[PDB]
Amino acid sequence: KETAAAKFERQHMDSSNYCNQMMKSRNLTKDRCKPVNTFVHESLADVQAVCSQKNVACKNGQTNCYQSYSTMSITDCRETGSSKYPNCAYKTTQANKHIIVACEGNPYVPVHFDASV
Repeated sequence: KETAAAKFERQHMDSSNYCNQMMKSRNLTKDRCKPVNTFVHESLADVQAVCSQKNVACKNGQTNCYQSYSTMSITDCRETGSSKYPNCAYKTTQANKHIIVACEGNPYVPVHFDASV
């Protein structure tokens, strides 16, 4: 099956409409309407480099989270009120914020998007 890192790229990388395209193309409206999702509009290498940046606590209490030194452009997709499966409707939203990701493996790469700050 896909690796967790591969899953992170599919669900979160991308180098109130835009979302509808993306939540679909990335297979996040497949079995459910995935309620919220952040896509990061920066380079793969940029986002991978965050694994060597500011070490911070993960929301689940694990210690393998990292926060980006620079702000990063990202899109938050949230699911509107009338949106129901399988016509998942999304509110595109745009920010420039630090991202936080959990990293694992050798090589040490992102495997979960934790938060943006």
